[PDB]
Amino acid sequence: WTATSGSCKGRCFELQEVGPPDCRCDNLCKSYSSCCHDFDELCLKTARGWECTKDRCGEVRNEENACHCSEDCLSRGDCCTNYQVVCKGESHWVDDDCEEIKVPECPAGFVRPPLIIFSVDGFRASYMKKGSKVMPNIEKLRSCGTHAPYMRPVYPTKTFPNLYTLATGLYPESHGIVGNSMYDPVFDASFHLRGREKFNHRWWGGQPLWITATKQGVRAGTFFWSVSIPHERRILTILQWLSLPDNERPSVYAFYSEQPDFSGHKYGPFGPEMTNPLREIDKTVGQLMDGLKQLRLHRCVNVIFVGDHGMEDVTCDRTEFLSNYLTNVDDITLVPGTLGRIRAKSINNSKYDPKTIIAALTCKKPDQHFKPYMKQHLPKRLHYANNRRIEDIHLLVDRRWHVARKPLDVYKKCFFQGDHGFDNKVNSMQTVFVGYGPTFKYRTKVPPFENIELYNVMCDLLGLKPAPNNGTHGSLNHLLRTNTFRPTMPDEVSRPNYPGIMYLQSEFDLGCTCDDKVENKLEELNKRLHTKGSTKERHLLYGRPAVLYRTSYDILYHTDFESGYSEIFLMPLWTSYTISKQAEVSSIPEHLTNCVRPDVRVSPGFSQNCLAYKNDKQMSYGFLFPPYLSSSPEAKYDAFLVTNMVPMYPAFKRVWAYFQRVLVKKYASERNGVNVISGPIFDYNYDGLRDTEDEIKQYVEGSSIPVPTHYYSIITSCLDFTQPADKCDGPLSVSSFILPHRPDNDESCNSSEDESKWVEELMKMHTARVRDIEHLTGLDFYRKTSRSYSEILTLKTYLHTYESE
Ligand SMILES: *[C@@H]1O[C@H](CO)[C@@H](O[C@@H]2O[C@H](CO)[C@@H](O[C@@H]3O[C@H](CO[C@H]4O[C@H](CO)[C@@H](O)[C@H](O[C@H]5O[C@H](CO)[C@@H](O)[C@H](O)[C@@H]5O[C@H]5O[C@H](CO)[C@@H](O)[C@H](O)[C@@H]5O)[C@@H]4O)[C@@H](O)[C@H](O[C@H]4O[C@H](CO)[C@@H](O)[C@H](O)[C@@H]4O[C@H]4O[C@H](CO)[C@@H](O)[C@H](O)[C@@H]4O)[C@@H]3O)[C@H](O)[C@H]2NC(C)=O)[C@H](O)[C@H]1NC(C)=O
Ligand SMILES: Cc1nnn(Cc2cc(C(F)(F)F)ccc2CCC(=O)N2CCC(S(=O)(=O)c3ccc(S(N)(=O)=O)cc3F)CC2)n1
Ligand SMILES: [Ca+2]
Ligand SMILES: [K+]
Ligand code: NA
Ligand SMILES: [Zn+2]
Repeated sequence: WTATSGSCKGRCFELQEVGPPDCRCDNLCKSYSSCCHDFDELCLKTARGWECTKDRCGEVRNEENACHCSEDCLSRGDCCTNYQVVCKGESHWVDDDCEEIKVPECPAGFVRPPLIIFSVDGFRASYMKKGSKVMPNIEKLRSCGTHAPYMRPVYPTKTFPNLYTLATGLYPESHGIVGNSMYDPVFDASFHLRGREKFNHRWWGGQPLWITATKQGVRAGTFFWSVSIPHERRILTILQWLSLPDNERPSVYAFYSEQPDFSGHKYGPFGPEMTNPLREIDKTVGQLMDGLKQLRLHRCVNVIFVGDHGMEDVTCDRTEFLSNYLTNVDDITLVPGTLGRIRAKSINNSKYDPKTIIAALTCKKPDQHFKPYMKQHLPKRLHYANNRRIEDIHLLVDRRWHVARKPLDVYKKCFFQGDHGFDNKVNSMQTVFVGYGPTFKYRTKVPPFENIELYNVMCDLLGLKPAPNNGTHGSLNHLLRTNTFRPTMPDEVSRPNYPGIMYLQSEFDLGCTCDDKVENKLEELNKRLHTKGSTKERHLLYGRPAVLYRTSYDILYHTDFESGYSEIFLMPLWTSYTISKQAEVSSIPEHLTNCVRPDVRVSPGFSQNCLAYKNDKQMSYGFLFPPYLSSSPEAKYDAFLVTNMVPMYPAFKRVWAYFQRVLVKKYASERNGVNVISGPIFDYNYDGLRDTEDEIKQYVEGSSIPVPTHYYSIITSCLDFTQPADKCDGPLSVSSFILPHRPDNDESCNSSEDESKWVEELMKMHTARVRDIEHLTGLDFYRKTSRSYSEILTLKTYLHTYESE
């Protein structure tokens, strides 16, 4: 109930939202059909348009007017944004040659520079280039401020998950808003774009920026706007609040535009009709900048211009239908469109089996424009599994395509020419970021970065402590003039043992054979030092990784590689080695094919054994340091140590071998040496975090050898490729992957062909940031470099996407 007979006199766009049944006057009141009778008259004034004209100068204040040209207006805060241009001989902000803003130039009474966040739905990153002639104010911001060529959204690339990620620094699995549509099985509640359930606070986790400020004594303007409040009014309100007294005036503000998203759905991202909506958005930016200039705040306030996702060409005729794959199509519910989520239509139906459904959806047509996944098998970079609102079955759809349940759904709900929601690495989904103001750099380009990082920077700009989040705080210090956050490296929890030779060959009862009994004081000392770490400086370029949990491990030195061996997990947590540009691949010799040698530094009881691999008909093994790349035939024996052995399904061995035997050498040629650090990952509960001993769901038949869910590699080299990896003076260059450790290759539709026609494509799909790998392993890399720690953090968050420019 709304007893809508209160008034809105003196309450227009109130910041404290009042309780039912008192009628409201806030910027969300319309949305909830709850405004006071008089809200349109008193708060949605439109008389005389939005611009002063010569005749209006010095007029008599008339309260019915939308915005004022009377003399008194500036103090009251309610001038038309163009008043001084028209009435007082001044220039538009856009026509002034831009000047460095070395310090905040604010009125007295201002305790910090305020932040204004100007967010625009569906503002594709290529619009900054392709629409620059029609967008002069945004063009000024970008070139005079700090800007990235693009900003990476989160998956799925939809409006709600992305705006709430910007607000929280959380992945959608962690903040709760995993779609524009959602079913929560715990509540038995659905969440939709239309309707009222999206207003319940039980959907919205984390701590968004506005609460973070409020909780820490910093006042926030309300971020949300009802769709019917025109843009010119939203701007006027923000300029009004900025004119408020020091103890009431908010320090943070948000503007939202529904364009260009709304039109690009109708006409496609580059439709000829899209020029006008870009013209309007720019003009809205110009009004704001002229307004701030009038209040002498244009060189005080930090402005952020950011989008939520981009936009792709998609039409009705490019729709895949589950009805052409499944006989049983009426027993499933599908969340459709540019992604696919499948659950049982009725949970009473016990015949429902996701495994059978995935099978019926797996490489059935030659050019299939979607791929089905158990959510735990989705690329770990999407971070889209750990939430009960994400259905066990997922369809990643090809860019440009839709999935629907049946034809009737597409022609009984062609209209749309553009859509979004695809994989967050697709170019057409990339969006924008510009920062402008005293706390941001001048005329600076920054590399591409993820929107999960912004929450922290917005806290840094307002002097707030961030709530815990998925940002890596300090990875974006290179955007800022000052207020940088200066983090320290996490302290190492477990320190490594360095075991020597303590065990005799005959103590080991492994079932492991090896034809190695092939016997001097030059070479006997030579290889002891190798076993003491004389080549570590060759293979451990950036320090050893710190283990940030409590565990028991040993550092093992060898000629060609170094490893940190886990006594709890009976295999390495990490293995480091350097291949130079000049290096050679050799075969495995025949005397060694199925050879495994005991490691005399590591007890039998902390070692794997070949008999378990023999007895496990499903499982086989591989090596982390590839025997293929050993330096010399004496050194190749070291690669066959039981402590370099890991469990590998045969299916995945085709992948591993291809990477180990072909790709590493290629990268070493292309990049002028590479450092490589590889290991296993265990994420049986798909939280993207390192599993403990007791979360491991699978061991090799009849042993304590745990089975990885994935395998990672971090490939590092010099950014200036003229210097080789082992001798690099400047910034570094990295690419990493987290490959799923799967018993078949159903994920790769060309997998019956030669590995050169599919493996490199699989790796690309499972590209990763070093920081993803850190969370999953409980390690911290790049501890000892000449580089600054903020530059290392930036490097750690980097993702190699394999998309063209
Ligand atoms: C991305 O960044 C985020 C932000 O930090 C990371 O997420 C965190 O991960 C932490 C570790 O997994 C997790 O810490 C846990 O907190 C539990 C209490 O949580 C409540 O309070 C916090 C703080 O205010 C709040 O933020 C939480 O909000 C979650 O839940 C609500 C549901 O109402 C959602 O609205 C909200 O979106 C959020 O959901 C998300 O997180 C939860 C996990 O907490 C997921 O389940 C959801 O799917 C979703 O992703 C909560 O309201 C606390 O219970 C945990 O402690 C258990 O385990 C420890 C082991 O050390 C043990 O000591 C405790 O006793 C306890 O176990 C007991 O309870 C168990 C269940 O009954 C039982 O199994 C045991 O036997 C015991 O009885 C734990 O400390 C933290 O909450 C989340 N935060 C968020 C916001 O998600 C995320 O990891 C980052 N991602 C990456 C890749 O790095
Ligand atoms: C979604 C979402 N998540 N966070 N935002 C705010 C936002 C953030 C950031 C930015 F960039 F800074 F983070 C910038 C800008 C915004 C404003 C977004 C906006 O104005 N709209 C239109 C109205 C819809 S709504 O009507 O569906 C709606 C949803 C939730 C809530 S609640 N329960 O949390 O109060 C009430 C509500 F009215 C949401 C999108 N929107
Ligand atoms: Ca885990
Ligand atoms: K086997
Ligand atoms: Na296949
Ligand atoms: Zn949209």
